[PDB]
Amino acid sequence: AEEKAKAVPLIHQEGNRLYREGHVKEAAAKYYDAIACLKNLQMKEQPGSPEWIQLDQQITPLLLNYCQCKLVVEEYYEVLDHCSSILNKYDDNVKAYFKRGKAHAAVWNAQEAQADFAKVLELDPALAPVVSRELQALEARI
Amino acid sequence: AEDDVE
Repeated sequence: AEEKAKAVPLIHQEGNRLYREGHVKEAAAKYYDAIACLKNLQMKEQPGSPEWIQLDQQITPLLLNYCQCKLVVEEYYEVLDHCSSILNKYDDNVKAYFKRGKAHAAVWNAQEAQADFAKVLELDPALAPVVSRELQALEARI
Repeated sequence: AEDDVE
């Protein structure tokens, strides 16, 4: 397991390449494998320790990438759960609020979406144009 | 972008 901490950045990079090329399903598989590596390393660490936390933080963007792939393939249940897990630890994560909001909006949880999009707005005001758009689209279906 | 990957 430990020898594969070196593999993670390369897997991460290949997943990104696949994603941007439009191979979203294959990208998700790459992200999943990268996260699995980090989780295996994290299991050897005590929860709440510096090393556990560092790995947890290396997992976050990969897990959000994975969630982004799930949004594209219209699978919302895992996005909601993974974003919620991230946000229950790191409640300032803008990307997690945004993706969870997208997923809430896509499953007709209009109120939970608005709440998440408000948090995006609160934490990164530069995203106001996008949030306004998401909000306008929610209101349109009201 | 918010629909890109990190």
